[PDB]
Amino acid sequence: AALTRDPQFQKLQQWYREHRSELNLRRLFDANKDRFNHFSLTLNTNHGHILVDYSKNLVTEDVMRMLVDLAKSRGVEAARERMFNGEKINYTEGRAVLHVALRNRSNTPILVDGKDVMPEVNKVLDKMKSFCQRVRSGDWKGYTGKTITDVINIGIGGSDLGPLMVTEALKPYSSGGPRVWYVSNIDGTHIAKTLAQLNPESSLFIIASKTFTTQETITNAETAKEWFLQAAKDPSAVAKHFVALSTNTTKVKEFGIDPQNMFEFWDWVGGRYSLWSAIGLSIALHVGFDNFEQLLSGAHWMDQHFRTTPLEKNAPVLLALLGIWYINCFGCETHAMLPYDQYLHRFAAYFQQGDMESNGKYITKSGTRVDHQTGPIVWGEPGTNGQHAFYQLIHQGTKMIPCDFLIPVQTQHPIRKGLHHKILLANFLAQTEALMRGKSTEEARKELQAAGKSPEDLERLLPHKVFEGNRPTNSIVFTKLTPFMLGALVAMYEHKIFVQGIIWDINSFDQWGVELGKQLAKKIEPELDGSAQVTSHDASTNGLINFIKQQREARV
Amino acid sequence: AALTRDPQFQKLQQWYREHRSELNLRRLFDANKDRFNHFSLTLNTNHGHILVDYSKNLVTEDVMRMLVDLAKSRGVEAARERMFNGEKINYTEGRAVLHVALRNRSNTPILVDGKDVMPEVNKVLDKMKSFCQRVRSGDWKGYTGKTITDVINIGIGGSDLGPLMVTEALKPYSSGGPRVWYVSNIDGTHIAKTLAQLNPESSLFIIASKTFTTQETITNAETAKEWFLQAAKDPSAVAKHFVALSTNTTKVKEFGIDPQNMFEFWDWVGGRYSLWSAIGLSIALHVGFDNFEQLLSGAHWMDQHFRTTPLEKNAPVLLALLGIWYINCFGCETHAMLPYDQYLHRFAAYFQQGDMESNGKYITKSGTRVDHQTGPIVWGEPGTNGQHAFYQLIHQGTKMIPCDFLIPVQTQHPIRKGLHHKILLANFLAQTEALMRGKSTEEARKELQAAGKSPEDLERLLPHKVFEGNRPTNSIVFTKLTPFMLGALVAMYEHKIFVQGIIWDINSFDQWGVELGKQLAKKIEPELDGSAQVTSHDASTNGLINFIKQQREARV
Ligand SMILES: NCCNC(=O)[C@@H](O)[C@H](O)[C@H](O)COP(=O)(O)O
Ligand SMILES: O=C(O)[C@@H](O)[C@H](O)[C@H](O)COP(=O)(O)O
Repeated sequence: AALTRDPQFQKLQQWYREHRSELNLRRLFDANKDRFNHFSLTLNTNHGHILVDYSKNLVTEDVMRMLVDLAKSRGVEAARERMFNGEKINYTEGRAVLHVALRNRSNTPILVDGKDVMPEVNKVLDKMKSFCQRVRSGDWKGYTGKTITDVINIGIGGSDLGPLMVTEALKPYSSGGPRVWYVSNIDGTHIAKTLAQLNPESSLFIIASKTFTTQETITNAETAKEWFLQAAKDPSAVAKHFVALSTNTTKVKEFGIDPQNMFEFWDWVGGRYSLWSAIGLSIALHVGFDNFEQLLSGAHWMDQHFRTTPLEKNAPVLLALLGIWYINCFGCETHAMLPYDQYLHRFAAYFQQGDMESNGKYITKSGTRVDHQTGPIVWGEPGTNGQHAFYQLIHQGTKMIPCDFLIPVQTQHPIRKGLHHKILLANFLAQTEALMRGKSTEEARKELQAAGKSPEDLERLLPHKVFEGNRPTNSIVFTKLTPFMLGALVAMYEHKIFVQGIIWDINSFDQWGVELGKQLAKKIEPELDGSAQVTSHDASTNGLINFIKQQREARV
Repeated sequence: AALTRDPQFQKLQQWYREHRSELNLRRLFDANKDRFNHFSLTLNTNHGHILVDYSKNLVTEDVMRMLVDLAKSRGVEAARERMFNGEKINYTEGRAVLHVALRNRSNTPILVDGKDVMPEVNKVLDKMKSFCQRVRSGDWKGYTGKTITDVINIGIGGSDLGPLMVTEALKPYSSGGPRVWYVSNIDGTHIAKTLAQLNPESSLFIIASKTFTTQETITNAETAKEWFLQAAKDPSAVAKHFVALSTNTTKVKEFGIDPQNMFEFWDWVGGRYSLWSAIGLSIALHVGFDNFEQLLSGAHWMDQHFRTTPLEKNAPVLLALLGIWYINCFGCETHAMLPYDQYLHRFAAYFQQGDMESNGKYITKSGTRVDHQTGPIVWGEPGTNGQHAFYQLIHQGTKMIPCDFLIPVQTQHPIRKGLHHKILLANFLAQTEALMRGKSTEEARKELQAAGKSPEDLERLLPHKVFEGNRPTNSIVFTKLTPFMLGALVAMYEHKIFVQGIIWDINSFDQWGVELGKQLAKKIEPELDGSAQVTSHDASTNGLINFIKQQREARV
């Protein structure tokens, strides 16, 4: 791989191997009095501030210098320009990568195959706006002439997780919008338990699918259509209760959806970057097109910040480089995203798709296998809940986990005169601090003595109450979680992923594993029907199928 | 540490270092025709079957022999007996570990301080049963004489995640039960968005807290009580709408809860093992006490299976030992739990608490630091959704992740004459297979040629569509996800965790980490009030607080 061959990478690996033991957070904070100032970024978006405090990380002045040097050496700025200019950086599929275009509020031209994509981008948005205004008011009526109370998105993966996470995150902005439902799994539970709660007279179905061929989405869409027509009995009513979000015009019309009920997007819109496109119609229906514009505007601000800011002060760039430092030097397999916000319960899950589906690769731009670590395993749950659970392994486990702590300063619900948010903020701060400093053998001994413990019981219990500390955190604090701020935060991580993949020399925009998954369950599918034994596969698969066939009619 | 010193452990490490390259799944399955039979367990509970297919793992006959040898050498059977007999195996806190007692349907005596715990266990269950029957029918009325339509659990961690996961998993058994709500986070969003949907005339609040001191739970409980009394105006009505689940009798009465509205449990009931106790009152209210009995009965079956089965055929034992093999030899930081069931969406999250809060340790039984890896990072999301996302890093990443695939044979919703479940089953099977076999350079070349690709475009795209394979899976197939089967499945993993912690010589039942978290916020809490700058902490913490104080009075 090209990365292991790089001179700045080898310089960074050499420093790490020599000065690893001298990287102590408690020792560094009382050495450099202005460490916070030297290792933090204040971003003013004019719609809220973002503090990216990376001072609780295992870096000095020299380490950040070398990491910035690697970004230049791997050609991050050049690669960035190729993306924003509309060049075909998704080489494996022969596609541009333009999620940035979907939110380009400046309307500055972006050229794909000598043609500006912007007029078509803005046209779909206009169609979205009109549709939303029509549905949300009551202008768009059902087959019985009833106003839409329920919006149902049928889609999986990128055609699901984006709008799900965003509608959950921006829930208090959904006043006077219809309820949103998200059917994704093939599991009949998902579609069945949903339809049992809906009335077909006042329900709108959205068939979110880029290809419009995906088994899960199409099957779920056909079931809903069958469920709807069982009560309506009129094929003409489908044009009132069904809309599609796709690139494939032929497949949409073939399904039975009116060609004027289709909201287009393009192949340079990857699934895990599609919420910004027509895929976000469910978001725009829930919180309104105004808030959806604000969402795109926030992302736009972050795109502009990423493109114009020097690398040493660039937010997604610095976050990405801290990642490289822990993955390719410290050996960290994981990266934890811990939002101190209940609206952001699906945030960690969204970037579990976003990051892992992008940087979960092993083949370079040339075609050679990598001889270094690529993308991490991304996971997390909102605070404070995690403190009472997995934080135990973070504080006292045997594995290093770099964490991203995130929190709005202002809460959507300032109940009890701000008492709940005050505790939430206090906990946010205290936890990052505790991970940094810890509790020594002497500090634990003094605490046990004041409470009341005998020298025989105290000494046995002593090492168990000791916290080694020296665990790295990023503290990302923002003014308020508004549509705009969420847009900026999502886009920040989008480019964080992008920068990492460029350094690793991998394609962050192909998905050959998920492409494989869409073909696999066609070989096994016919072999499940009947009661006859299967031997066409390996010993494991065969045995599994025969067990399934056996247990199929068993009374329990 | 005692583990690294063990002779069987060193024998296993030596085999791994010599015969790592000879462990190829494709090579093994066409060598041993009956590999499935040699590496799988069929368990008949008489309330459904469980197939634990561990044949897709990187083990031979010799490896399983050595792993069983390590279990004996570390004294797993002896330690097991100490737990079930009521001995104080939670040495650090001086407590027994008896979640197994809470579900002991045989009623065989278990002695703690020379006294049988069973009569007190069964007494709380009787009180639970009566209360449930009273509430679910309509016998227990509100302050306005209205029947309870809404049940709200206020608790965090172990006082939350168990009942949440179980009520979500057993949702189709909740017919004629009240709706269940789960408030956990201190974040005022959680409590506020809930109360906005409830009517205080028909709402029952459950204050789930072992200690009854926890800041999150108590604050959330006080807010709900204040919200209730704002509409009721009578302190006597609190005895009609508020109940407590605790060990502390004094704290419950102090809060204002009637002493006859308390459902007791004990200190040998750890939070992450408390769903079985009075903590599961929300479960019993939702699906009924009969189904809650079935849940405990299923766990009981699994406890009995764990206690009586020889180690080489024991389910939690084998699953635990495969974990040790990947963590302490292969170096795997993570373990993925992937249920192919939409009712089990919180299953992976529950064991993220269960496993990580138990085995996230670094100090032995003696007090010495470990010189080996302990518990993994546990994560996952339900199938098939994951296939379109993070499975990319599982199939083509640079990190080894052992996966547990789980699926019921029978579905709660067999819609479209079983079409949805057929696809779900097909996908379950095809994915575990693909991870095992993969796709070679020649297999990928032949597929691209049949579709239609030029020799110049085909060769550039070829290495990117190649799957190395040789990725381990466990396929756990069960007849149906019923209250009983869920109980067995949860208990299976409970003991899996237990066996692992015994081999590592750590205390799987202490939680210094979470106990630290409950004290940390006290120092920062008063320093947040006002607009004055803070300098009492380190540079990072100080800067963070001053940013918060600044953005407090911004308007967006
Ligand atoms: N087995 C321990 C599991 N993990 C925990 O102890 C915490 O999550 C515990 O459940 C919560 O902190 C709740 O505390 P309380 O129940 O009010 O005393
Ligand atoms: O990340 C992805 O690309 C996947 O999650 C896809 O979004 C998913 O396969 C949906 O299918 P499509 O959008 O192609 O209809």
